[PDB]
Amino acid sequence: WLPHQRKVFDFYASQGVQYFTAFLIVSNFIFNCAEKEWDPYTDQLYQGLWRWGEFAFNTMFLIELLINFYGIAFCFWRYNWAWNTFDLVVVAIGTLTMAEAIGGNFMPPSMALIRNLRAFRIFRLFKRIKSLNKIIVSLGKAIPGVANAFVIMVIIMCIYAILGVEFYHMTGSDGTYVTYNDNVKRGLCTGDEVELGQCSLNQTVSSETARGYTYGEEYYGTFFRALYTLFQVLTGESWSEAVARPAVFESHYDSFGPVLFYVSFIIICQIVLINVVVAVLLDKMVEED
Amino acid sequence: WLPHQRKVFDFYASQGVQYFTAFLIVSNFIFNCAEKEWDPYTDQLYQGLWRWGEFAFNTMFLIELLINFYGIAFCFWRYNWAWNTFDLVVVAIGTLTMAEAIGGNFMPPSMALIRNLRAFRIFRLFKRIKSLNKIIVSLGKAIPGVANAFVIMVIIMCIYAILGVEFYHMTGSDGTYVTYNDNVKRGLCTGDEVELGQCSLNQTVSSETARGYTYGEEYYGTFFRALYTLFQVLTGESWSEAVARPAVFESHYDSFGPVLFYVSFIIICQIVLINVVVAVLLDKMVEED
Amino acid sequence: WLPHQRKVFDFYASQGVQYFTAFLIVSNFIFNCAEKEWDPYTDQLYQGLWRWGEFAFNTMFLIELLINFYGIAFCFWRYNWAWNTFDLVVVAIGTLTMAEAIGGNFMPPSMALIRNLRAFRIFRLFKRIKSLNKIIVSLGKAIPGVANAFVIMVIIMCIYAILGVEFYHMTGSDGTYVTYNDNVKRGLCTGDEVELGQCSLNQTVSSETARGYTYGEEYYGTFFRALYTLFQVLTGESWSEAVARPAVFESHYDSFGPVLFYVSFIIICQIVLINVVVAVLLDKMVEED
Amino acid sequence: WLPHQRKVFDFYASQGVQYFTAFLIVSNFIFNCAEKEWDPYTDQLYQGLWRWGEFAFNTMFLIELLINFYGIAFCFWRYNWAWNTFDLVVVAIGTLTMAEAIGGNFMPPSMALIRNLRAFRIFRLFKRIKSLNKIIVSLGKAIPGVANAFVIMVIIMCIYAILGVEFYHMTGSDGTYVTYNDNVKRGLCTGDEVELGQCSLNQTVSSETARGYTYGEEYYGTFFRALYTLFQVLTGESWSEAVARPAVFESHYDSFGPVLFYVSFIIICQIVLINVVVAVLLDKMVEED
Amino acid sequence: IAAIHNARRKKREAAAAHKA
Ligand SMILES: CC(C)CCC[C@@H](C)[C@H]1CC[C@H]2[C@@H]3CC=C4C[C@@H](O)CC[C@]4(C)[C@H]3CC[C@]12C
Ligand SMILES: CC(C)CCC[C@@H](C)[C@H]1CC[C@H]2[C@@H]3CC=C4C[C@@H](O)CC[C@]4(C)[C@H]3CC[C@]12C
Ligand SMILES: CC(C)CCC[C@@H](C)[C@H]1CC[C@H]2[C@@H]3CC=C4C[C@@H](O)CC[C@]4(C)[C@H]3CC[C@]12C
Ligand SMILES: CC(C)CCC[C@@H](C)[C@H]1CC[C@H]2[C@@H]3CC=C4C[C@@H](O)CC[C@]4(C)[C@H]3CC[C@]12C
Ligand SMILES: CC(C)CCC[C@@H](C)[C@H]1CC[C@H]2[C@@H]3CC=C4C[C@@H](O)CC[C@]4(C)[C@H]3CC[C@]12C
Ligand SMILES: CC(C)CCC[C@@H](C)[C@H]1CC[C@H]2[C@@H]3CC=C4C[C@@H](O)CC[C@]4(C)[C@H]3CC[C@]12C
Ligand SMILES: CC(C)CCC[C@@H](C)[C@H]1CC[C@H]2[C@@H]3CC=C4C[C@@H](O)CC[C@]4(C)[C@H]3CC[C@]12C
Ligand SMILES: CC(C)CCC[C@@H](C)[C@H]1CC[C@H]2[C@@H]3CC=C4C[C@@H](O)CC[C@]4(C)[C@H]3CC[C@]12C
Ligand SMILES: CC(C)CCC[C@@H](C)[C@H]1CC[C@H]2[C@@H]3CC=C4C[C@@H](O)CC[C@]4(C)[C@H]3CC[C@]12C
Ligand SMILES: CC(C)CCC[C@@H](C)[C@H]1CC[C@H]2[C@@H]3CC=C4C[C@@H](O)CC[C@]4(C)[C@H]3CC[C@]12C
Ligand SMILES: CC(C)CCC[C@@H](C)[C@H]1CC[C@H]2[C@@H]3CC=C4C[C@@H](O)CC[C@]4(C)[C@H]3CC[C@]12C
Ligand SMILES: CC(C)CCC[C@@H](C)[C@H]1CC[C@H]2[C@@H]3CC=C4C[C@@H](O)CC[C@]4(C)[C@H]3CC[C@]12C
Ligand SMILES: [Ca+2]
Ligand SMILES: [Ca+2]
Ligand SMILES: [Ca+2]
Ligand SMILES: [Ca+2]
Repeated sequence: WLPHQRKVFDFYASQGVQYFTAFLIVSNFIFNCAEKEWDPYTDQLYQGLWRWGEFAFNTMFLIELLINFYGIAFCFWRYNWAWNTFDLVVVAIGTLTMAEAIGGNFMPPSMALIRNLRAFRIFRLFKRIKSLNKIIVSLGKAIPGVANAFVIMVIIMCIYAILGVEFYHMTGSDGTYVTYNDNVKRGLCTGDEVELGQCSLNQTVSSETARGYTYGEEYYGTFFRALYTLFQVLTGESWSEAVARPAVFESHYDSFGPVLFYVSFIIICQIVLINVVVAVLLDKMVEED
Repeated sequence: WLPHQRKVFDFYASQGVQYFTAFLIVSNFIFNCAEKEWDPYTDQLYQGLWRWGEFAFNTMFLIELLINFYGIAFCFWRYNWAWNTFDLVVVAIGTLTMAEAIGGNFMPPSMALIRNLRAFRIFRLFKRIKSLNKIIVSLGKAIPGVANAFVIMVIIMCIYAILGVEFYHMTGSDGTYVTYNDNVKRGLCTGDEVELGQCSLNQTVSSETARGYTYGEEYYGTFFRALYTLFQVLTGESWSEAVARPAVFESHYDSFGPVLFYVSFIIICQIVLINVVVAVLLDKMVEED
Repeated sequence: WLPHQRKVFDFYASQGVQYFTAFLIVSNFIFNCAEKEWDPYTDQLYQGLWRWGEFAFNTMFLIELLINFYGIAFCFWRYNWAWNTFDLVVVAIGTLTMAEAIGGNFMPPSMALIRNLRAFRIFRLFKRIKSLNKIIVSLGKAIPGVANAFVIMVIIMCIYAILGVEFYHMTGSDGTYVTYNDNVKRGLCTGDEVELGQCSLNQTVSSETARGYTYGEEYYGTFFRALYTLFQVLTGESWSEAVARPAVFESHYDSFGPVLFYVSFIIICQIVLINVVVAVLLDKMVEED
Repeated sequence: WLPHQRKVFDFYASQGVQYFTAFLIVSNFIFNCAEKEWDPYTDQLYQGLWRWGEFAFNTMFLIELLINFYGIAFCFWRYNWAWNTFDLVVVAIGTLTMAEAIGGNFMPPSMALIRNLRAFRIFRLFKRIKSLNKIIVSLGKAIPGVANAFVIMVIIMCIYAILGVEFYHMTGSDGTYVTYNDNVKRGLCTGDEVELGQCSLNQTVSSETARGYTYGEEYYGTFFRALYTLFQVLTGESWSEAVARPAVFESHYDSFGPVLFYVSFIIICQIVLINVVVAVLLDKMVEED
Repeated sequence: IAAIHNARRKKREAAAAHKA
């Protein structure tokens, strides 16, 4: 043990020091939010502001990490390992940021997603405040219970994605599909004008989506496309008007096929499995309570 | 009992053998998912790959089904009947698949939906893993409790579908419908320019849907169309912008009719009845717990 | 008491007779569903089929209503009043239907919504089957508990509808509205080309809805329009893309107004209040259990 | 204490007087709802009706506020402070309204949102009726428990908004973006016609939204835009067709980026965090029960 | 409803523990 280590240690564990560090964490988070609010452009207007505020915050985080690490004897293996390596990683990337700010492009342009890690320093606040800590610990001790029902959900979604690629991956591939009227039986026309060529019992509808694809390719073109589509349907997002109904009405008389596909999925994956998953989640949380 | 049957039996019931069979099940499922991901086309690029991997997996499933049956004297009536006939059906269709791969189109082109049953071999994993087994058994012993509230839900949806076909099956049949302004009272025009012919208090709106139909034919044209539409409304999908609002504003002054139709249905079915159905489901599961 | 009334009474209360009446109820319901499925047209193809099946079902319902009443001395005040007057009303409208089928237009064309009451005969099945009876009785004894939270919900929705008519009833009344770019600061243009007249920092967007209106007239034009719109938002339907976002981005810099309107409404009403209403509903049901 | 104050006090606390005040509150609320229903225009057809009904209601509220205060010696500090200052504020704005109705534009046109406070007089009914009082008190004593999970939710949404502004604030800035086909491998074309210039493996899709912006600018142009967008996604509103899918398919091969962005956000925030927030809310309410 | 179902269940075991 270093000579003057004990007092630096229990001083870093002071309520006032931890509250000041929380103030610094929150103000850094707000500085980043404010950078995105008032200078999200590529040609920033106040670039030095964000650059040097970043420098100052990273400096203070480095300094009080060293004050932290003095207390654990730079070991940080024995005391509070997980949070300490999280702090070490975030301040290592912050010192990398100071190096980028000072002395050249030592980081390649392929690793900017590590420069985006500043937003996650706010997770250190969940260590300072005992309420957020109690909630995230409950979440973490509940996730393993979710695991089983989640994997059942994923297996069923994967079955449906396989079937969806098999059935619908070529729906509307021409860019158009045909739908069928009952114009005669609905009085909107006579059989004579249908046989004459004045009206028709079918309509050619375009299959192109808003993203430039035809309906089958965009939703069920591949397995991961179909899996994404089934996640969207699981939520209930535009599952009928954009996904289900084109397939349902593309089938002249076999409409029970797509109808039963989507209805069974919704009934199984969305009315039953989501509610079981969330029920297990909340049960494990409330006996974490 | 056959001579060397006891040891084959308790060997097939080995934890290691069942885990190896689970590995085979999962890897076959992943092989099918990967086929749909990397070769969903009709003109497949690697057709022999999928064909012969299918052959190999079906061979191993046949072999260890025979190892399964040798331990129960090939009877499979007495021990574990349900799973055994599920395995028998899936490997029978797999041997049918081997026959299609080897020696001709002995299956007619009408029965390809039996060739799609490979995706459901993954359900055998729910027998190997006790957690998924514990969840699907709870689901199955809860469904009969859902039954009553489900049939009440279906009866109410069927009443609403009858009424919807009666009321709305001809809405917008001309392809267009008329809506009504308050342009004069809203200051956007004077009564003089309305009487003159410069502006108007009604607008002709097209009733055609994205599938080529008109509103009524497409949402309430028949009873099963209306039932599908009410399932979609029961899930909340575009129930106002595509379904409810055209009927609501097609009524000049009788707007309370469609408004009350949809509001009463949403309230009763969607809020009350869906939440009672899911509550019964989860109650039976948690006392399955 | 009539002479042979006791035995007719306990014979109508026979399990077999009530099951046969339930079969008749269900088959009449299915006959109506099938009429809407296979002959929803105005010019029906098999009109005599539905007409005479209606006649036959109404006849049998009349007959076994008379058998019902002979056992209670035709009083139906003392024994099982509510169900008996429901049966009396439905068979009175059915005899009215027989009269329409036989001898003229004694009903005016204003009262066809009473001719639509046939769909509701299936509610008599909820008397025959004890499970559906147990569920609907629980629903009915739970609704009065919902009452309070429901009226709070309605008051808050009405406040929001008043405010919505005040704020947004004239949004986009010109048929178009203006939105504002950051094209210069986003590098998409220079200040020089903005001042020159080559590009612009504002765009004119059309405000017309799919129903021919403009945004404000159609969503908040009157109080009941705004109340309907807020019921749609409560469900969560297209509340941003069709409703919230036009108002949010029509405000050049005052976007917090509409944003806070919709965010506060969604939070309070949807999340908090809907979940409290459904929680009270299900609590009263489960202690009805 | 004033001489005849005791009897005025316990007379204002009479059940009949409080029920008459509740009748007045409800009828004023209905008068405002009816004003918005039958005269929402700027040029009101019946302005004197609303003006003088407002005058009369404000007069009666002033009068029985004075009757309220005479019983507490005009102090209203000691007895029932919160409700009394709410009444004082609402009747102060009502007397301000009487002054606007009588004698000139003493209020500047910047403070009309205080003239809109009449809708909130109905909250005084929650004091008269013990059931609504019991529900709003439960809500209020439950909100502080929601606080923690709510701030965790907000922190995570803010992280996602920062990342969304970083990634997607410039998506489709040209007004268009490019998507990519598999037309050759899907048999819809040959490689020869792709190399010839007859068909193509990419499509240029317009990026402009209904509100006139391009996709990146509207949804993630700034931090508060991105935060609003993530609230909309948190509710499930059009999160795929308008938000997620353009970003997902704008990425040629990096589609896992946006897919994982939206899928992780939906899972974490929507499912887990919304259900934990509502679970805490309802738990605190039911032990408020 | 899963949030609702657990809130109800929460009271059910609380009443069960009160009697037990
Ligand atoms: C509490 C702190 C740490 C968090 C952020 C607060 C301060 C430092 C940030 C937040 C908002 C920022 C301002 C937002 C935009 C403007 C207006 C512009 O014309 C000049 C820069 C200026 C004035 C910024 C200065 C720095 C700023 C004031
Ligand atoms: C029940 C809950 C957990 C829903 C689970 C759905 C998850 C597992 C599914 C839904 C959509 C899927 C994604 C769809 C698309 C892609 C892009 C692909 O290049 C890699 C995989 C990836 C990223 C998938 C991973 C798995 C995925 C995220
Ligand atoms: C439990 C509920 C969902 C039952 C509805 C699904 C099943 C049972 C119903 C719904 C629609 C029905 C199908 C309608 C159309 C056809 C095609 C026809 O050539 C033979 C009958 C057949 C194949 C029916 C089989 C049974 C069917 C598929
Ligand atoms: C674990 C196993 C059983 C499941 C699937 C893994 C293997 C066998 C599958 C999954 C992905 C498949 C690959 C996916 C696509 C390619 C790239 C292509 O240029 C040649 C074929 C090849 C290389 C496939 C070979 C077989 C493959 C590697
Ligand atoms: C819990 C709720 C959703 C149950 C009600 C949904 C079920 C029962 C309804 C909703 C939509 C309905 C389907 C609508 C369309 C068709 C096509 C028709 O040719 C056969 C029946 C079939 C397949 C219907 C069967 C019953 C059906 C699936
Ligand atoms: C959810 C419920 C409580 C909303 C209100 C439903 C009922 C009570 C209200 C809503 C709108 C009202 C209708 C509005 C329009 C008409 C047509 C008019 O010629 C007679 C009154 C009549 C027929 C009203 C009857 C009562 C009514 C139908
Ligand atoms: C009492 C219950 C079973 C009624 C439902 C079954 C019977 C009575 C109903 C339901 C379906 C109906 C059929 C549906 C449509 C057709 C096909 C048409 O070309 C002639 C009439 C015919 C054949 C109908 C006859 C009556 C019918 C068979
Ligand atoms: C779950 C609860 C809180 C939702 C309550 C919403 C109800 C009370 C609201 C939402 C929409 C409203 C309707 C909107 C439009 C009309 C048409 C009008 O001519 C008569 C009233 C009527 C029919 C309203 C009655 C009340 C109404 C049905
Ligand atoms: C949880 C949600 C509903 C509550 C959000 C509260 C926030 C967003 C509200 C509360 C008070 C509001 C502020 C009060 C009014 C102004 C002044 C105005 O000139 C600019 C916006 C600004 C500064 C508002 C921004 C949004 C705001 C800060
Ligand atoms: C119970 C009271 C206090 C609440 C509102 C009821 C009365 C006072 C309100 C509600 C509806 C209002 C009416 C609605 C619209 C009309 C029709 C118009 O041609 C003349 C004014 C008149 C007739 C209004 C008179 C005042 C009115 C009758
Ligand atoms: C259920 C909880 C977690 C949802 C919280 C979402 C809240 C906090 C977010 C979502 C959208 C956000 C708003 C988006 C836009 C604006 C306009 C801006 O000029 C002031 C802030 C304001 C008004 C934001 C305040 C905070 C806000 C309301
Ligand atoms: C929790 C799980 C199930 C969600 C899905 C996570 C997986 C699918 C995600 C996370 C990281 C992603 C991989 C990371 C590396 C790359 C980049 C590039 O070389 C091709 C895509 C690929 C290979 C990604 C595919 C999808 C991926 C593997
Ligand atoms: Ca295409
Ligand atoms: Ca048509
Ligand atoms: Ca208009
Ligand atoms: Ca733009």
